[PDB]
Amino acid sequence: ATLICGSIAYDNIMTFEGRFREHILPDQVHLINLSFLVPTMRREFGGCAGNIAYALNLLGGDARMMGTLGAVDAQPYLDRMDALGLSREYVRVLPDTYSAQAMITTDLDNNQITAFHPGAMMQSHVNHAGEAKDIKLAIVGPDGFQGMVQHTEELAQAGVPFIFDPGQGLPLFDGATLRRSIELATYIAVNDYEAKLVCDKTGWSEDEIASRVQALIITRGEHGATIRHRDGTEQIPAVRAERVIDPTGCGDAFRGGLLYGIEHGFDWATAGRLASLMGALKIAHQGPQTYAPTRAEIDARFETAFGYRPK
Amino acid sequence: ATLICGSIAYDNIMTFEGRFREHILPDQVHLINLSFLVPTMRREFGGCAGNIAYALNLLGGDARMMGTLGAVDAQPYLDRMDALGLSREYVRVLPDTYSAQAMITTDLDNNQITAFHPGAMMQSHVNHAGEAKDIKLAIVGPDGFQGMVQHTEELAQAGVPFIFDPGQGLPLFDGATLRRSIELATYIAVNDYEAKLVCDKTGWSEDEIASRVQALIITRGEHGATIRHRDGTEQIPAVRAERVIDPTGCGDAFRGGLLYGIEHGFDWATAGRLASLMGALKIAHQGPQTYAPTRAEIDARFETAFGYRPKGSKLRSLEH
Ligand SMILES: Nc1ncnc2c1ncn2[C@@H]1O[C@H](COP(=O)(O)OP(=O)(O)O)[C@@H](O)[C@H]1O
Ligand SMILES: Nc1ncnc2c1ncn2[C@@H]1O[C@H](COP(=O)(O)OP(=O)(O)O)[C@@H](O)[C@H]1O
Ligand SMILES: NC(=O)c1ncn([C@@H]2O[C@H](CO)[C@@H](O)[C@H]2O)c1O
Ligand SMILES: NC(=O)c1ncn([C@@H]2O[C@H](CO)[C@@H](O)[C@H]2O)c1O
Ligand code: NA
Ligand code: NA
Repeated sequence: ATLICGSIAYDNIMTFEGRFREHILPDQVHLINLSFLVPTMRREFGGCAGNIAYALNLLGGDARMMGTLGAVDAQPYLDRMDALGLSREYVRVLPDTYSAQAMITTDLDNNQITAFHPGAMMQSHVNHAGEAKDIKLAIVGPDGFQGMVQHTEELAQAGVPFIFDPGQGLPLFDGATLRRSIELATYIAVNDYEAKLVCDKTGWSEDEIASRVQALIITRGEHGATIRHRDGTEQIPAVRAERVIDPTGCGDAFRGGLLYGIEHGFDWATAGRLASLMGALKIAHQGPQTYAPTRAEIDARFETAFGYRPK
Repeated sequence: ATLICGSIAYDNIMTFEGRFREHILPDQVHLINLSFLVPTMRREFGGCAGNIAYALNLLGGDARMMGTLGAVDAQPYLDRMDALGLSREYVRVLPDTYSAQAMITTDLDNNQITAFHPGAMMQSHVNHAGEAKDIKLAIVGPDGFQGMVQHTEELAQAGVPFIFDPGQGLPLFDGATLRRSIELATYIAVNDYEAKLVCDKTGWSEDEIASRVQALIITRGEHGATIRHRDGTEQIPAVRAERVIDPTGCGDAFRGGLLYGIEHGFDWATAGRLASLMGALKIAHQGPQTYAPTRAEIDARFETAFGYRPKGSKLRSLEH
């Protein structure tokens, strides 16, 4: 199975149908004022572990989410996991606690400015990755700080290959803790903005990071992604989206495709392309888990986009 | 009585403790990513009409809010208006509807990115400003677009002097409706970002806008403001804030002080300084309306900041 460690959250996403870049005026005192009209609030199922597991499950992989929810309002998510066939083995529900909630203000370029209400996520460390069983691959995504570090240490001690995915949790790390996490990790995945923040906080160049992992995966929105190794790089093209509606969750859809490819022994070019396709499927729908292709549809779309079938 | 036309809303304010300028990376495909901790969601009383009226009410003015609320969740705001002595005369409540809700992300530089769910605000044009009685002064601020345009037409035709504050409503305007609104307006009040957008959309220079109103007022955050009128330009200083907690609503607090000064025949220098003071008292507290200086405290702080007592002139004051 693949262990997916990270936040499990309800999202309130406000997507500007536009680009904040077109609205910044650095020569004025105020850089940006923008008010945009949105529809009625829809609470979405989200969280990085929710999102990555949803994607891996769409592909037919065996996704085991490890994260904490709050008993006050966990039930709709637990019912959804059961409906989707997502194991709740490592989903811990904490009495008298609220689930994490994200208020995400964003645009069509995935410039997410998020106000996060952590709730139960603050106690995510009560789950220990070292207590999970029969795990062949893992990811450690944004979560409570203690939990992220503890998951990294326990997976490394067991020798389980894992992607370190610090994402929104990057502020929680200092240089020394970030360096150690990258030394421990088998792979690191970040978007291009976060990759710059990781280089600044560690002091390492991208080449130096690539000397300390099997792969440094940097996603670049509409421009695709790069997969960097100590001895070469794969450029992964984007798939043209059917429509660009909401990029929130694109990286997590991408990580679920990547995880499936690594588990199934795809080469990096092919694992990266599957990941890219999942990101393009996601962006065509509002909310991180609204896209719902069947496995047959994903296979067809991969052939259409890339001119071959994986293996 | 001063008619305050604009949104009436509940605000959810998410304060980034920093400056967006320090986190923009234009060379990346993602310009900015932030994720910051916030406490439990708490709705604050907001909307431009609520904020401006609250400021005018703190000064002892007679503020008449004109706007729409939704019955499902209007009651806390109605009860608050009653507690404060704000007339509900022109506050219309729509059945089976939610009130406007703003989800506002701020930084410390007073940058705002707001997702706005209009709710009852979509029907703001059901109130007609030209029908309000014995109004001596008005402001038209951000609101449902049809309401904003309608209020401007009606106030101009009734001959009521009014400030035009397109504010966050600017995206809804085109050049033609924006130029028309400015032609009709007695004064325009904007922050500098908005002032740039007005010049861009109208095709007018600040000079050209200034020629079509009695005063063009441009606020510049902690740098203060300018008031351009017939005879000159007032450079209005900021008042040093006791602390900076939340800039949301600083321009509205400023507009309340400006409206009080215009009503009472303050000179522009003095009306501007009162407005500037209200902006500073507001930023020291979370929410657009939680600052609650007594009227004596306002006068004492004006004296400390500026060295004189803020007074007006009956001859220059407004009558209905
Ligand atoms: N506009 C887009 N068109 C097509 N695919 C996209 C687009 N935006 C993102 N994707 C796919 O999703 C991946 C992850 O998106 P990105 O925005 O980099 O991630 P994150 O969500 O972590 O910021 C991209 O590498 C790309 O494959
Ligand atoms: N940091 C500050 N310190 C002191 N006064 C401030 C500060 N920020 C704003 N103000 C006062 O509030 C007024 C309006 O703020 P501004 O940010 O221009 O408006 P808006 O809220 O409309 O964007 C300023 O002209 C100033 O008088
Ligand atoms: N941990 C954090 O600070 C954080 N901020 C946003 N998120 C989640 O990030 C996902 C988007 O990639 C959303 O579903 C959110 O719930 C987070 O986990
Ligand atoms: N009309 C709009 O698009 C809009 N956007 C924000 N606001 C209000 O603007 C006030 C701050 O000036 C807040 O209290 C918000 O309710 C608005 O009225
Ligand atoms: Na490593
Ligand atoms: Na005019």
